[PDB]
Amino acid sequence: WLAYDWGLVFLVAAIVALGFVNLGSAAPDPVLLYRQSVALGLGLLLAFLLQFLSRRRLFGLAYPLYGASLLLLALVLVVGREINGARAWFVLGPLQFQPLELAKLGLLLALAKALEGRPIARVWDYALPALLTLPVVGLLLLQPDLGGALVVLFGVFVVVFVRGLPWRHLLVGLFALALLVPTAVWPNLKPYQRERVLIVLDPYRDPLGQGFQVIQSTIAIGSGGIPFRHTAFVFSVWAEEWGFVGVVGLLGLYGLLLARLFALALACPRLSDRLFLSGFAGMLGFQVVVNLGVALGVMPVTGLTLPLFSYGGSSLIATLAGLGLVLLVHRDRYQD
Amino acid sequence: GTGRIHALALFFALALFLLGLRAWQLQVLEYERYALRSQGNYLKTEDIPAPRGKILDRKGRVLAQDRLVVDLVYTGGEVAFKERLLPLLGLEDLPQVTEPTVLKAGVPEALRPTLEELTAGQKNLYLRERIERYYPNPISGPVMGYVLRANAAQVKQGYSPEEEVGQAGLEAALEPYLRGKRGVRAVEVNVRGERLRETVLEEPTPGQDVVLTLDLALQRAAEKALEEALADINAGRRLNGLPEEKQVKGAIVALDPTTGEVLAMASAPSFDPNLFAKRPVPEEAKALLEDKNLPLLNRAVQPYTPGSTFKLATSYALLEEGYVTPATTYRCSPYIVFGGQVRRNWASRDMGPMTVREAIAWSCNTWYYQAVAQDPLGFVDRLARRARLLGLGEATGLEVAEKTGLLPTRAWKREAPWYPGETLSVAIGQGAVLATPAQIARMLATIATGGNKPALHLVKAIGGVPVQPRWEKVPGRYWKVLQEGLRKTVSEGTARFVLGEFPVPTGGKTGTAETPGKRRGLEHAWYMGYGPTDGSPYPPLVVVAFFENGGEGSRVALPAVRKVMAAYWGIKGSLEV
Ligand SMILES: *C(=O)[C@@H](NC(=O)[C@H](N)c1ccccc1)[C@@H]1N[C@@H](C(=O)O)C(C)(C)S1
Repeated sequence: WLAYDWGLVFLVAAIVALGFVNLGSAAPDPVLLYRQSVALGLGLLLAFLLQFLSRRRLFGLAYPLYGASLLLLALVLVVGREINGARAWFVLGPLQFQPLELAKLGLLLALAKALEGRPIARVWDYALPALLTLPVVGLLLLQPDLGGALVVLFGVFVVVFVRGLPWRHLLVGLFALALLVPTAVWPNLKPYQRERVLIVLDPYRDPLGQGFQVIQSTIAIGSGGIPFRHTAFVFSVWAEEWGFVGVVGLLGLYGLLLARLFALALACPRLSDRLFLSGFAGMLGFQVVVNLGVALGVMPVTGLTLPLFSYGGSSLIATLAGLGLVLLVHRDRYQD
Repeated sequence: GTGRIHALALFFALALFLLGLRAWQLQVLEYERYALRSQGNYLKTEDIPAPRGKILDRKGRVLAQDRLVVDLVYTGGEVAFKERLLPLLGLEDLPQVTEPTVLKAGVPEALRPTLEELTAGQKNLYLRERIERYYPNPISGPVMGYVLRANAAQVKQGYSPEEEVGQAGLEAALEPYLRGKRGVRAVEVNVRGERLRETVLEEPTPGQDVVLTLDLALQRAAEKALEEALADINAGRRLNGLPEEKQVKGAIVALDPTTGEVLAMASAPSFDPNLFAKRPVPEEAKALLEDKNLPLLNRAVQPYTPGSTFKLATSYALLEEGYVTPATTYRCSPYIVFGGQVRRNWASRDMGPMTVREAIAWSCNTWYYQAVAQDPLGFVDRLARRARLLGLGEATGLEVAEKTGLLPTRAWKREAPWYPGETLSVAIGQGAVLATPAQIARMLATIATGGNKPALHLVKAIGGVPVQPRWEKVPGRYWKVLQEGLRKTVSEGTARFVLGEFPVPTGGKTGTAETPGKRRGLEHAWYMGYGPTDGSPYPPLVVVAFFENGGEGSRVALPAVRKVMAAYWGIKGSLEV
């Protein structure tokens, strides 16, 4: 129907354009550039196929996808592959899939279809989303995956922050939970774990945080014009070579990206479209402010990549498929 | 239903603004911190070693420190200007070895400038620098102690292997205060491969300097006075037929009774703290750890049998409970029958009528037999009440690791089953009344001050903060009686021949402890002694000397205190010149 928002598509295209340009120096392995190019082809073809669907059919599979995502998060801990101390991938040769992507895209639909009704703001307002969130995070902390769990909790927080808004009861609840849980984990934490957590806060410990400290010095190399990994540190490679007048260009595109995602979230009159696009833009923007915060030496290391800018076998496809659902509910914001 | 989304849009907008402001900080405000000299030079990051704190006593004499260790290493075997090096080094030849080898370890401050001019910055000749803990005025190990590198279990606690962990009695207590922050730096490396500019990213804290209450003057005399006791220990054991047992098992403590500061503490057989420190793997230190004796343990804080030193507290518990007035009448007979067996006296003839002052003087044992025989079952519990009140059961507050002093009560014997004949042996100190020389020195300091029960602390000040001494008072209605009996021991009792003609009027009490092993004539040598009982312009001082199985406290421990007391008040010997 050609009734999309081409401004959002141009912002995504401009970011993934600089991503392929930046991967020219960051890991210049031609074998890696092949698997990244064929990932963009499938990531764009899948979004083109998701446009052959209606919004009613999308939210019709909210509970099916949520129930199926819980089956994979419980199966990944059995027949999964351990890449970095955690099993969270399904690789059967030429296949590459992560169940955490289906959990996010499944929980946003399920929590939107569910919270379209009345939330009892008295006590049981948080009861329904917590009953749907803990089974997801619970099967993620048993991988373990702390970074992916924070994206889930932040997205669920965004969904509740749009419908619920228990501002007086939510902040006091967080301040209490943020003081009772550390008061219980710190005494039961081992010295191997206590120092590990303290190193996460203050990163000045070389045998583990040398590269993460080198990132702070690597970014400040060029102005006005060996790192650990390319995936978890695309920004440091890109910020080092392009100076500061460039960094504002990447921060600008991501700033304009989260703006149109929230702007298109407002154009939708339905509440479930308000919740779905808010949680998606919340989860997407949460990784960015966390990933770029790790590189700049502000946010603690969580092990997350830059969406639409990093090297991802499926993370690019899943991020594009998520944007396809964004463009889906926007052209269907009026019709029922 | 829309305003909350405007807030999230504003949130991530200000979030990316803070990141942009954070980048601008590193990019613009810190570009002078990461300059690369307009060349393809890489950047290497290295951590800065932490200067451990300096341990020094009062008056400023350094006792522990750490400086550079300059060594000469060379590989290849090129002569260079060796016609000058051979006489300077005194080797007369260059031993050609394949692996890198060290020549002249510990280059002095005079040879290093002469070597530096001859180093010429060549690839073969260089001067490696190292960090090692240096003790300019070594003090007895069991008190001072040693230093080792980070253990494998300690590495997981955030310790670098180059860091130095102190198992010492004194350096473990100060370890949280001596350790400095291991900083991190980064240096621009040229394409050739040299240092260009250093960049301090984490400033290394140089640790904190601890000021001790020990006096290096009294400390030398304390360790010295332990050795002449061996000549007295071997002399005493010679009359019994036992071997010379030349080992010097014992310790000594000298402290200020007023301010609670400890001035001299030494144990034997001590070791040299410089052994474990500077040497990578000293083979002599490995034998010290596997020693059949206890060369590392501080016998000043370990529990032993106090003997006649505990009877000073028995008299305190006897006067405060109201058992005996300060002018009671008891004849120091040679023998006393408790009811089952005969309690033996240290002597063999009748001494005469005595008081509490006279009983402490001549150290009569038959006094504490008749007096306790009145109420032997209830006094034992009240005895430990006053005993723990004087500082014999609880800790002394020392920074060094201290052992538990056991005081016997009726409740303790039930959990260990009590017999009435045990009280008399407990009254003198036989019934497992385990005490430590540190706790023993505190008990005398309480009676010397007449009520004040100060806390023993080696540290006078950490960094620059003067540590205030904590006091505590005990309810004592008759203090002078004990103080008079203590000097009556020096004036007329056991210490008559050593300290009778002594210039400073001293008081104290001798002590021997029938060892539980065989009771064959080699008791534990004990003697306590506090400072000027009279208003004589001499600073107060308490000294307590102990020797394992040394025997004859009047012959071994008593002269050991005379030596330390003479060193404190500056008592001249045969110096007619
Ligand atoms: C303690 O109050 C007295 N007796 C003992 O220490 C021992 N029970 C003892 C050892 C050897 C012979 C007889 C008794 C005094 N402690 C000694 C001392 O003051 O040095 C004493 C033997 C002279 S008497």
